[PDB]
Amino acid sequence: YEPPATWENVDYKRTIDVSNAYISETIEITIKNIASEPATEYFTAFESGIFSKVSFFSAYFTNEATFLNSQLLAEIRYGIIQFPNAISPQEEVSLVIKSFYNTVGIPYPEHVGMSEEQHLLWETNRLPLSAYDTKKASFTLIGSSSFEEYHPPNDESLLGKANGNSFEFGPWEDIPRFSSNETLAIVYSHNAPLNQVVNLRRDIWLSHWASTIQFEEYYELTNKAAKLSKGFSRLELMKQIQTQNMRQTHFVTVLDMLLPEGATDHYFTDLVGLVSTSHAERDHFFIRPRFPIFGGWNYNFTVGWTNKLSDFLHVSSGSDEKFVASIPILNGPPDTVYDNVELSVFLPEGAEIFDIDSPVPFTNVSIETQKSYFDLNKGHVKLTFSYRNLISQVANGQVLIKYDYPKSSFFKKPLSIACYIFTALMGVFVLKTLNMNV
Amino acid sequence: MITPLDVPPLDYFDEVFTSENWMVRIYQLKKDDAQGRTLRDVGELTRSSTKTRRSIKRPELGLRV
Amino acid sequence: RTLVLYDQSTEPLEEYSVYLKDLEQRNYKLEYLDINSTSTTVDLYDKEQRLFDNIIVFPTKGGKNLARQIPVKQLIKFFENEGNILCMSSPGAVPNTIRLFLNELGIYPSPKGHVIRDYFSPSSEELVVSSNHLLNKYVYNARKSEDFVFGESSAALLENREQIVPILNAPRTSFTESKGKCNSWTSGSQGFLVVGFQNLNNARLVWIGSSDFLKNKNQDSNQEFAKELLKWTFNEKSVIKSVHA
Amino acid sequence: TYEQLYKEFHSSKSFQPFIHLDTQPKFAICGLIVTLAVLSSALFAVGSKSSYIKKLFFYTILSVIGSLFAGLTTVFASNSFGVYV
Ligand SMILES: CCCCC/C=C\C/C=C\CCCCCCCC(=O)O[C@H](COC(=O)CCCCCCCCCCCCCCC)COP(=O)([O-])OCC[N+](C)(C)C
Ligand SMILES: *[C@@H]1O[C@H](CO)[C@@H](O[C@@H]2O[C@H](CO)[C@@H](O)[C@H](O)[C@H]2NC(C)=O)[C@H](O)[C@H]1NC(C)=O
Ligand SMILES: *[C@@H]1O[C@H](CO)[C@@H](O[C@@H]2O[C@H](CO)[C@@H](O)[C@H](O)[C@H]2NC(C)=O)[C@H](O)[C@H]1NC(C)=O
Ligand SMILES: *[C@@H]1O[C@H](CO)[C@@H](O)[C@H](O)[C@H]1NC(C)=O
Repeated sequence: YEPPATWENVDYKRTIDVSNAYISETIEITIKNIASEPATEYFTAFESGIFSKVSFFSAYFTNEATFLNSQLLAEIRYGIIQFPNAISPQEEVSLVIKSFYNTVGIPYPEHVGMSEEQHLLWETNRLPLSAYDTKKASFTLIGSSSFEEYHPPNDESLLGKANGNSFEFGPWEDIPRFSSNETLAIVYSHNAPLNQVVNLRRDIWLSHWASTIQFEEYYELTNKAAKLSKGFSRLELMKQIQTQNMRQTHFVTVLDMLLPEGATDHYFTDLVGLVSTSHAERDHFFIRPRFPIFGGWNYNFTVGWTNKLSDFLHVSSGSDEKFVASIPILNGPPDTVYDNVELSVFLPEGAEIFDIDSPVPFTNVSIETQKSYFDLNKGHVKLTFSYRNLISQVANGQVLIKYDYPKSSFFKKPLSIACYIFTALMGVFVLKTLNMNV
Repeated sequence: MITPLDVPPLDYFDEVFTSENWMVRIYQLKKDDAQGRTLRDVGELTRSSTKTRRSIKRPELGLRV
Repeated sequence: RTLVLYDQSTEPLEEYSVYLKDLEQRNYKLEYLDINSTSTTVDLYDKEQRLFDNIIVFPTKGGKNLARQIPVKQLIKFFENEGNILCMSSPGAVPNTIRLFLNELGIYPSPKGHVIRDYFSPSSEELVVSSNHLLNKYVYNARKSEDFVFGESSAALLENREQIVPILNAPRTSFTESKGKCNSWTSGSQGFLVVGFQNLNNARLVWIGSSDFLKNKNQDSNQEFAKELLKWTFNEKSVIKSVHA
Repeated sequence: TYEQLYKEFHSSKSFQPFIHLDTQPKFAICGLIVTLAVLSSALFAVGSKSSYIKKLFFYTILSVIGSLFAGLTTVFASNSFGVYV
């Protein structure tokens, strides 16, 4: 399937940024309608693998400040951008498209030393892949210090030139549609750790009796940087430390968690006990694992803290029993990528959920119950969201939940404990009012 | 007192982890040679470069079976 | 895929054209290099990635060039990374790096100046050996009797390793004659003219102690033996696979 | 729907606790004393050698009071130890 060619591209400028552990792409597109029928839709081309690895996708006008309706569609795959007001059959449009993928270049030399610099190999299509023909194009690469090509082609036009921290490619002036044949393989220098959270289980517990919100996060972290040739030698690591080589190294020594303002009662444990190397500073929680995380190593751990409920939960204006909570979806290290997120919110026993919404599309949502420390009844209402490809500081939205919690349900918990105790007391009385003498 | 000439090298094991205060040390048994040479002779081969490697003479090996 | 190393001063590449063309016939791609008139060194590896599946070394008098091209360490690294090897070293054309690399494999060829002599031979001009001395049917066993021309050749001593595969040994009445006073290197069945070696990673090497075996002259007597010998050494003839244990 | 809920959340008053956490420890220490007193009295009534029709009445009323107190103090003490309900 191909979308009809209702548009033509005046100019195409693709800039790829490789500074972080994820690939960011901005396209400057100028389009004009070529048919007489007015069309409000534009289609974006993505390869199957890139489509699967897309995390974030948005677009807007080069002039306006608000975003249009840009939705992915579910073997080139397509995203659709919808226009608010239809266009003339022959008129100009200036779009700016932004995307963030969950992929990154693999280390070209897979095994390097403890102090050697790292290089990554990233493979992307070189000419613009689109379903609408383009009469002008350009490509740029930013974010790194050095760029080289792996097996370059003979044709001079299919080659690029260097600027300062930049790599511009050929300014071609006629490209047909679906011309994704030549594949470019670039090698760049990235000397930082590549953090990958394979699974996050984030649990938020809300309590009206204590007026607190408690956050418990379970991370399963890996490092996708170059593996260590010759194995780990604590002597070499100590000789690097005492040499005061604070250079940007590609192994994790300390993580910095950014928490909501006013957090208290921090803790940092793992599957084997409590880790003592953690230190809290305003809004920041610095954490040192038991061992440094070199390329290819795993580390599963748990962090937690507490906050005041009055910052996330507000009361409806129509009644004093309808509450609206706005809960952040991610609170983690600065530069990290997530592959599976399960976000659970626990509302008190007698709460009935009335409305739910997420700022970004989720893969699943569910509601159940779970018993806790004093839940003699059914237990806390557990609302679970499932998300797939999330990036640390581009998924900064907040989930909105509107629920109901009457005063009856508020007071019913001490009542349940009292009924349990009263039943035990009646049982004691019964046991002390009948004789078993012979 | 320990001197760097006291500890001979390991040719059959490889250090994979040493704790921060050196209390626990974990080694891994290396896999055997594809050619069938002893790990001791691979180690000697690595630790030795001599111009006059050896004389022409002949091996004292036994009968091929 | 295949890299052929030929020293022009010892024996020209043209002489061994017969079997090389047959490699093109079986879809092999090839690259040539002469060490007599080369300046830059061959690059076997490109960032932990070898660029040749096979390597063929033709008769050569060892010197600075061979050592520069393929040191013993690089040869062992290539062989350990599933690379196949074919070696040739005749009396008067035996290098030192090849001899050392074979000594690391448990194969000890005779040095320069030692030659095989057999008086009870049907040939007074050259060295000839019948198919009676074939030692492994999984490499080559002739359906009918034959004889192979070897000429001035050498022999090797072998160890008791699982990985060594003796292919063709010297005749029973043969012996090693040295120009000097050296004790005879070999004697009888304990000398071998064609030997093989299989890595534990299933790489393969074959060593032939004669420069005459693959020459275009002996095309009539050694064509098949050589053809399926080249088939064996390149993991093309007798490879096995196990499925669904 | 996201828009409307966002506007609501951003145009409402915050959450006001029923009883502040800082106060709950005192309330727990006081309710524990009251619970101990009442329950220990009803055990005296169980030991009493008086009629059955009146021992039942006194025990039931005293337990219906002590249990309310004990539940309230259980909530307060749990909240004060760091285990929020
Ligand atoms: C029969 C009467 C006996 C009288 C004596 C009673 C207690 C002994 C005195 C002091 C002990 C309190 C110190 C322990 C609390 C801190 C340790 C901790 O905090 O550990 C807790 C384990 O929770 C516990 O089990 C503590 C139980 C709380 C007991 C409070 C005592 C008042 C109620 C007494 C029982 C009344 C009977 C009612 C039956 C209907 C860590 O929980 P977590 O890691 O899952 O974090 C949870 C965080 N999320 C939820 C986000 C994952
Ligand atoms: C720590 O977390 C990692 C990451 O999820 C776990 O690694 C997975 O383990 C399962 C079972 O062994 C494998 O099937 C997966 O392939 C592993 N994934 C990766 C990316 O390695 C690991 O099991 C966890 N360890 C503990 C003790 O919980
Ligand atoms: C969304 O809800 C759950 C995610 O927890 C999944 O469906 C259930 O998955 C559990 C996990 O084993 C099963 O025991 C249940 O039988 C599944 N079905 C139900 C109805 O609970 C799944 O990811 C999603 N379910 C959908 C889309 O129906
Ligand atoms: C290299 O060139 C020829 C090539 O066959 C060879 O015979 C000769 O001995 C070598 N040296 C010189 C100087 O030609």
